[PDB]
Amino acid sequence: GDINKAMFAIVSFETCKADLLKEKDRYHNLNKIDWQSSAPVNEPDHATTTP
Amino acid sequence: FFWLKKAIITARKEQYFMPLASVTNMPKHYGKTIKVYEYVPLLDDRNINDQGIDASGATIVNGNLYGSSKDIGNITSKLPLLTENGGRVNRVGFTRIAREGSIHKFGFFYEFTQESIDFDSDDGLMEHLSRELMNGATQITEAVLQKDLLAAAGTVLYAGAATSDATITGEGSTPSVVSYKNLMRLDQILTENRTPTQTTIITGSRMIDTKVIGATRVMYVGSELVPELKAMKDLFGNKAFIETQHYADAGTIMNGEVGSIDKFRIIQVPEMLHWAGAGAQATGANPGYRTSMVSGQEHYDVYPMLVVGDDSFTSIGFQTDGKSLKFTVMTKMPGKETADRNDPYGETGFSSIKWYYGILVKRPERLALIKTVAPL
Amino acid sequence: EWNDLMRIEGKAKPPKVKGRSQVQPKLVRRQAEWRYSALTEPFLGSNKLFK
Repeated sequence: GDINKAMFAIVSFETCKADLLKEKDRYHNLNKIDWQSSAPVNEPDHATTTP
Repeated sequence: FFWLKKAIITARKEQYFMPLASVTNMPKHYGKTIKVYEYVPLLDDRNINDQGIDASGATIVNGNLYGSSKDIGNITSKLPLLTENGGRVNRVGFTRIAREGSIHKFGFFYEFTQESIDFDSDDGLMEHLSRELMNGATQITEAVLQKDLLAAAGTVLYAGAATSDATITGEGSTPSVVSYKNLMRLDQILTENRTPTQTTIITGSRMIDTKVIGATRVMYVGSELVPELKAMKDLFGNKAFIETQHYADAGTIMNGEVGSIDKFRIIQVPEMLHWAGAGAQATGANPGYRTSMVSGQEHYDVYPMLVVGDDSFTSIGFQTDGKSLKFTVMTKMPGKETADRNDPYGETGFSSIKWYYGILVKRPERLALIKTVAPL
Repeated sequence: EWNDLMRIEGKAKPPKVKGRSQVQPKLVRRQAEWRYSALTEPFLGSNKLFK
């Protein structure tokens, strides 16, 4: 019943490569993910108003 | 009676072959095919060309100096030698080969009704239905990948004295069970084909009763073959199988590992697929090997045992965001949207899932396989 | 379920019959409608937000 005693919390958000590249040093392994693609966001677990 | 308000659920089935596959990006507006070149070396037999002149100035059939032949007489016969006033004597030729792969489509869907949505005592039914739909999709895709890999093997070693699948039998003088010599031969073949290793040798620890193991390749087996592997004895008659607790120290235990034999670290895969009825007919003299009924006759069951190499194959990715596979889910809840033109009641709905899958085999010599029977 | 009760969807929807009505007044929406603007206003009174 207390948020302060929680061991972990997991949050899912939508981001673009510009946001991640705004701080280069923070993120590693940025490669190995395709960007030259065009796919619906989908992700049934994620709930959003984006069509 | 009082319903518990909680359900009993079974989780997914963990997948082993899908994580290995590497992904090759394929843009759209091209087609359903991907291709690469392959440049063969100078001296291999595959270098069939028509650009050859021997040391005597005369034309010759083969343009490669000497093939993949280790014979000393042949090498001495076909060496390139040059006299002092040399000119226009030795010529060589080159060749390249192409390989391809294609993308296929998949999908399935289900239907439900609005009265079932509402009047049902259990709340949250559609969440459960979505969960089983997704689990089924993942399991099917993994099975398809494993099936294609088993079908596309390049190195095949039948156990015992068999020659084809129909000949693999467990009855008679020489049953077709895996042996220590078969594993040694498989290692020899992979070493000759220059297949890179995966793991490294495990030296000892300082703690009492800890054996030393030097396996260097990873091998996938079914659940049925594990007792047969445990009962194996090496050349001198001692035990062969070494369980994981002996070398868990001074090493890292991989996921789903049962032990190490010879130079392979066995891994048990729950969803391993086996052929049914491939073997020869089984009479009443069965020593206790698994069989199956095909057309009223009991035939033996031929089982896998697979060693996937490195860079052997890649998975084509079509709009998958650089992943092996991505699903697309749609749902339409009942209402006016599903009020049919010939039925404005709108009591039904649906949910559908689909994907694109295809595989490119860059080098099929690295894939290796053993066919055996599995004890009951 | 609470959102369906508020917006009248899912189980809260009235049954459909050809010869009869399908009108449901929205009690929950009404009660929430005054409470929203009752609670919102104090945070917007002054030019400054934090003291």
